[PDB]
Amino acid sequence: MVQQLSLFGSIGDDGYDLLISTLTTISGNPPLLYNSLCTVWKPNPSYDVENVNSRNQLVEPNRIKLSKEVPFSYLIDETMMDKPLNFRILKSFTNDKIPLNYAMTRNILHNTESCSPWSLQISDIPAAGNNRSVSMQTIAETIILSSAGKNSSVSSLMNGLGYVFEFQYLTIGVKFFMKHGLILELQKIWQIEEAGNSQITSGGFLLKAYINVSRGTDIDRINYTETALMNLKKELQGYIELSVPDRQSMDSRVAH
Amino acid sequence: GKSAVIFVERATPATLTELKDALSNSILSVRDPWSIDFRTYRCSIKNLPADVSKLMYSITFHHHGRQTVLIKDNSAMVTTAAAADIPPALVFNGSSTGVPESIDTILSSKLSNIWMQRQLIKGDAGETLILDGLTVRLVNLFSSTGFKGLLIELQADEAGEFETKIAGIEGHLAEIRAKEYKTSSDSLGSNEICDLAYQYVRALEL
Amino acid sequence: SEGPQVKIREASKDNVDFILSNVDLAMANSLRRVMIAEIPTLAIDSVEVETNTTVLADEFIAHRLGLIPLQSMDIEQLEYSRDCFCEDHCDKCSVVLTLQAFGESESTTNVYSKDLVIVSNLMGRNIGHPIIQDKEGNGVLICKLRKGQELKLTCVAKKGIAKEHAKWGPAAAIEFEYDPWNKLKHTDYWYEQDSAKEWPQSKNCEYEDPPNEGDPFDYKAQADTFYMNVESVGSIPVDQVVVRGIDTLQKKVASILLALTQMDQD
Amino acid sequence: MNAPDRFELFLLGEGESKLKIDPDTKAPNAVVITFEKEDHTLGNLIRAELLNDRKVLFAAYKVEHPFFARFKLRIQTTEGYDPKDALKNACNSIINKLGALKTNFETEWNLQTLA
Amino acid sequence: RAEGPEELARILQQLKLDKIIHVLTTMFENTGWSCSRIIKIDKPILLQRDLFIRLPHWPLNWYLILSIISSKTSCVVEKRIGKIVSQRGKWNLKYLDNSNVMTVKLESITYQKIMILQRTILNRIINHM
Amino acid sequence: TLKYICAECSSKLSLSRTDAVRCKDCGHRILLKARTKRLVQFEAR
Amino acid sequence: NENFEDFDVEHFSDEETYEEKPQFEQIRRKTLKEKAIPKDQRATTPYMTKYERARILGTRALQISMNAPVFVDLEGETDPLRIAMKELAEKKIPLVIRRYLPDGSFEDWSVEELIVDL
Amino acid sequence: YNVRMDTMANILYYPQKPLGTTRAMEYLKFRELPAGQNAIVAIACYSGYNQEDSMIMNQSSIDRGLFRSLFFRSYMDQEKKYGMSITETFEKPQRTNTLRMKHGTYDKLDDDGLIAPGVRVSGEDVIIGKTTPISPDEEELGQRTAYHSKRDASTPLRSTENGIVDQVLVTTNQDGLKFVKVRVRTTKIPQIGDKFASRHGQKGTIGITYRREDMPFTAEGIVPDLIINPHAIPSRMTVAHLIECLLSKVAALSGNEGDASPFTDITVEGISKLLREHGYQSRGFEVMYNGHTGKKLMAQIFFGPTYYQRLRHMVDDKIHARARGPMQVLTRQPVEGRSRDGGLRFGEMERDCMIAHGAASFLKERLMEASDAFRVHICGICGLMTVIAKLNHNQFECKGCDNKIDIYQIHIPYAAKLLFQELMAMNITPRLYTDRSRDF
Amino acid sequence: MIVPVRCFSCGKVVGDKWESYLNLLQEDELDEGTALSRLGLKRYCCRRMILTHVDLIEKFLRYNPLEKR
Ligand SMILES: [Mg+2]
Ligand SMILES: [Zn+2]
Ligand SMILES: [Zn+2]
Ligand SMILES: [Zn+2]
Ligand SMILES: [Zn+2]
Ligand SMILES: [Zn+2]
Repeated sequence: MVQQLSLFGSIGDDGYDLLISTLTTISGNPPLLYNSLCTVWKPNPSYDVENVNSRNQLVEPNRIKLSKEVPFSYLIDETMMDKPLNFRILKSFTNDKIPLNYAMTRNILHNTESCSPWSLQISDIPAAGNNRSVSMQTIAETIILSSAGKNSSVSSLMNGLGYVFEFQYLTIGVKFFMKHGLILELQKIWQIEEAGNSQITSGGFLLKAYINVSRGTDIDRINYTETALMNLKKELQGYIELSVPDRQSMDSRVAH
Repeated sequence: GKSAVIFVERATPATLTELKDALSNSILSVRDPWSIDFRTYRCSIKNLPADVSKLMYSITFHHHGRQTVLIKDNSAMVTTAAAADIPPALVFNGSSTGVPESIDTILSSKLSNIWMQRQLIKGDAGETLILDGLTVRLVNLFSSTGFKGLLIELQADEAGEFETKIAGIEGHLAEIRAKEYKTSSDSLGSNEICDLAYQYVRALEL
Repeated sequence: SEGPQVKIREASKDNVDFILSNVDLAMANSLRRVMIAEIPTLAIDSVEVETNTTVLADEFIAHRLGLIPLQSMDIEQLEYSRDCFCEDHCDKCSVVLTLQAFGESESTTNVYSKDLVIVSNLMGRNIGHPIIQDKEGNGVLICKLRKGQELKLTCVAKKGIAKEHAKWGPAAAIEFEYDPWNKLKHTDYWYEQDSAKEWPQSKNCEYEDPPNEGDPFDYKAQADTFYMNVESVGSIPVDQVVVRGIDTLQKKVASILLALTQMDQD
Repeated sequence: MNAPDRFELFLLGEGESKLKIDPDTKAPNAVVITFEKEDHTLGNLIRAELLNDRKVLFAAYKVEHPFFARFKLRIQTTEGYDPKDALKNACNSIINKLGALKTNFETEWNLQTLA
Repeated sequence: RAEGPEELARILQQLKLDKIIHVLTTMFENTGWSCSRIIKIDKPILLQRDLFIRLPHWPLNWYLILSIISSKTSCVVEKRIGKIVSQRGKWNLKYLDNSNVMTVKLESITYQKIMILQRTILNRIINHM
Repeated sequence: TLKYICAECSSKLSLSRTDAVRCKDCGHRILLKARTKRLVQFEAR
Repeated sequence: NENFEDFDVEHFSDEETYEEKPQFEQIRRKTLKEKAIPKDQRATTPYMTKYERARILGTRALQISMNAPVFVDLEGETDPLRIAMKELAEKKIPLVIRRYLPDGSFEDWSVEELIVDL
Repeated sequence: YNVRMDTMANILYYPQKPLGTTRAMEYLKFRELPAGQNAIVAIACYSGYNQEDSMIMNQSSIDRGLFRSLFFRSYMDQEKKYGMSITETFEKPQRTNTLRMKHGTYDKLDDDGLIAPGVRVSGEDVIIGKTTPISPDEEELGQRTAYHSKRDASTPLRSTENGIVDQVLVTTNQDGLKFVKVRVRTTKIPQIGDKFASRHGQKGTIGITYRREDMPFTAEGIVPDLIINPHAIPSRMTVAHLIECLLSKVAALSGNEGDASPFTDITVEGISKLLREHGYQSRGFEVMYNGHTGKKLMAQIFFGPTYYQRLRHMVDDKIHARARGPMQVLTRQPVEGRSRDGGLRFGEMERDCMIAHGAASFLKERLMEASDAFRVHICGICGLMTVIAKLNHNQFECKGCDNKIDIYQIHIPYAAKLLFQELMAMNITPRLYTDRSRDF
Repeated sequence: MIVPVRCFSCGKVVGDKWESYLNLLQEDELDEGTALSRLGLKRYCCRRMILTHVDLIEKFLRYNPLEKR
């Protein structure tokens, strides 16, 4: 049960390369290009559910999300084969134009036998205790290794759990594994739709500095990671503002 | 290779060692002990339509690197909880969170308003015996009310000559006065682990 | 054979009277307890009431219906409902009975256990039939109906043991006696003037030699030669009560062996 | 209201074993075995038939509270005799005695022709 | 991890007899004899060890009982013929041939004697009924 | 709308909200609500 | 309401019986520094009373339960009361007792110097 | 009783006429409407669970209907016309347009606001739905809108109670207003804590329940339904209990009813002769066997049927706990009664016992942190509680003294604050000061 | 109210013996002890179930049914 202590920030598109150089100097590690297609599934509205669970406690309906790494051949628009895969690729991705259209994601979901590995994540609202200076969130995570059968498609599999597809988004970014086990992502976010792709992070990069801790009861480890995150905010202080986002934004539960 | 599953529904609690001494001259070596718990989830939707089953079977092999398979309407879900067998791409891009949780814990914690656990069949402290180009894995299954039956898992490295091995094990089981076992070799469609879990599902159902 | 010895004195449809010799007191008492409590039996476990215009309460009727003895010859072939993959009950783990009685007569209409009708599929087993012992052919009197009153309900019979509820007990009263002459002195007889005449001799005193009144107390003698009369409720034959009790005790001891061997290899 | 269900007098709950064996530090070569979901029926049988073993120095059982269907069985054996093997031999002899009793009851019941 | 000199001497003698066991079982398994490691006997009749070797072409539940005896000086091997059965997870010598036993020296066993033993053992098993 | 039974006539009557609570056959002003049509489960212990 | 014939006695209710019969200095001043009896002339017992022991154990356990530093080595002990009793056993509780004499004067007895005889 | 909708009603399943009976109770119709059951009673110190008027009652006999009883509780409700538009209505309320709905369920109600007979109910479930209109355009509790034209006046079930709706009775009162009566039926199965008495003043509760295989048993296989203690007999000198058990044993064997009228010429010796004629020890003793081990008990046990009565004091109607709950409007102390989730009286002489123990802080915690902890401000000049405190603005002021810098807060019981304000109403000044003025 | 199915003490089924007990009483003119012994109730635990039973159900049956079909 991973607790995710994270901070968030934003930069413009013009300050991207300066931030890459700055975090290369701070980390000592070069940026690594990464991508992940995240498909978010909501519970079936046609199914009458109970507010209670198998236990006598009340449970709200929560969207759950699957993620996997799309190969970068699907994200190059037949102009960047000569350019090597590094942090300079994200300079080109400015508009809504992404080679990953809706039909290729439907081909990925419907698997048109055995499926690619996925990562199912369930996240609740971050804690409301106003004594923590970082956004602390709980993520229930599992890895779908493979699938088979006549309904091996992950869409029908997720329909098997009672979950329907709501939306999906593609994020491409660069990340730094820094010192003391801190991961610093710097990502664009595109929403994939039938009407066309939409760049959510329009003309800017979403910044996420997170540390994953396995045990939520290790208060020493929690405080150590929080001090590391506040330290990183202190070196980045003045240049870029890192702050705890609103908990209402990180609430993935279905409202009604 | 290929696998088949024999589940003697009604055998004595000491049939496992009785079957072991039946294969006294065929065992080459004994590997590490293994175990498995079998779970069954019933869908708790108050208004379910037709053409959909309410039963989902969760099969967690403690061997094959701590892997859980979910079966519903002949559809599989190979799911892991170990940190070792995560693909490096899933942990590199941050889609994974370093260490995962078992899908049984997710279903019994964050999905209990849809699926509740009904039956748990913990076949623990099993043994692995190696025949001539074969691997029999004997275990005693246990529901809530004590003994349930003897579960035999057949595994071969190859698959060219496999049904003769199944016939030999069936003849050995008939030699120890057990005639009403429910064998199963049905595959899906096709991984080995998912097919083994499906064979467990057909073996444990009647 | 060498071991415990059985000599049956009287055998009946619902009674067996036997002498259990060459056996310890713990084994005989454990057999008595297992027969009382640990033998699986079929009994009505859940009653779904559709119509009840009788003068009896619904759960009054349900408690009466649970206590109706049902045939349990093939109760091994049934499964526990908690061990079954069905949602509530099915033919693999339960027997579904029904009861539809109506007061169409001017006089009072008695509702008997013979009016219970099996509607589930028995698949050729020998369970679920209510046990009839009296000469009239009616069963246990379940309810009484005046004119116009109706009772429509559905029973689900599930297997259980008498530890869960006494309705699953097939053993009635089990007589049990050892040393009818008090030669082991396990009782110190209360008396006013003479314990020999104030205490009536049991019927099992005829099967043992009376003490000679001059011989010393035998301190080495242990308790054997148990006089047991088992009475069957009717769900299973009384010899099957004894045999299934021995089998259940054997299964418990084998389970102890199984647990010890599993944690021995780990 | 507070009455427990009647099935966990004999059903193992989640995450509990039928037996658990703890070494007893008061006496050498002695263990204490806790039998879950049993009562006096098995305890008296095992204890009184363990005492027939010549290599068992101590055998006693107790149900500490009638509310909970469990008992603790303390076995102390002579040196070189593991009390686990004493329990195995005791249970095996009880199995053999019950099997002989069952077969004798079949023979004597089949001798009855008035039933 | 040997504390006393007597402990190290016992460990050395155990290493000697285990080396003899290993070289014999590698000899026979490289030949093709399905040597068994799942079988233990309380006593097979100094510190000694026993090998229960078999080749799966002569009658079931029979094995060639190889018993080695080891000391600081002199170490020989006993070639016994016996029938071992498994009953309820326990191995019992249902038959043993203690009469026609020969004790060959360790420094004389070769692959040729293994060939001779393989050609002899099936006849020896047949003659034991 | 909802089924009611008079106290002594035992005749099933349907009453709406605007109707006065009386028996159309007896005029007896005590009426009993009808038993529920749904099946009710009784654990036979 | 209720109507029970099992007579339950109404406790704390003697007012019925009450209404049935209704007719028939030199050494120390103010709060100066003089109030403290000095250590050399303390006249109270050197033994720590059962009430002093109970309140020191309670106060120390309340502090230990509120993340106070612990001046003894823990042997896997978890309960704050048992940690407090272990601190009291080897005299590592940094508290004092102000024993008020009836005239308002007091003696300061440290927990370290008090003898735990009970 | 089925056509009587009484407020409370207890009906045994299986009334038994007594084996030992008086000639007088024929005219009392006691053999026609009995009030107890002939239970096979052993007088034995079996396991120590029947000490000090406890009893051990057979769990297997309980399973077969021994002392099982029906319990009926009727709930009354009416709709009353206070004025013209302020009238109550039996209907099923909805959360959209009704204020202060109870958090229990309303799904079991019908369109008339009444639950149908036969429906199982649990604790704090609404069985009668009633709504009264309210004044529109108010602002209460925050969750107030113009949609809420009514408020909930529904009748829930008792929180500890549950059962089956047995009969629902719609009718009109004398005034013509419709009023309903709902009868809920439940069964009280005997358990540890239910009070049982013989016909001789020998009351007691079930200490424990044993099953049949753990009970002591005679050579005939008879086990008691009830084990009572021998120590209940000699100090109370209840010889008639023993004579009843002997006479009931004889009556049950002979198939008659024992004449247990007081001043007849019926002796213990005649009953003992009759009991000996039936093949039993004449004084009622039976050689019984220990149920755990099968061994003969060294003492022989007085054994036989005795008429026992199930008393109305069940433990489940008396068990009560409260961690926090509603407070009274006046004293702001925990309310009285387990029906209203009340608190337990920590009386004056309980306080005296804690004083004698020397537990000052526990006494303070009982009187303050467990009942009523009130923070009130006083000024240093006058000891009165007449300080206007604005904690959001951090402003304090006592008018008259006109001081804003000499304010103290104290923690007193709310009953103490009420006492002081009542004393100010009687023109008495209970001035509270935080510093001494005179020496000790 | 109506005859219990099983004896409370031992569990012998006595609910089927009630009408035969009444028949042995009123048309065979037997006394109650011989009637109980004729039905096979030899333990007084079983004898007191039928002997002391008051059968109140027909008193309940004299009232008209509340719901008449
Ligand atoms: Mg008292
Ligand atoms: Zn089923
Ligand atoms: Zn009418
Ligand atoms: Zn003032
Ligand atoms: Zn104010
Ligand atoms: Zn009886």
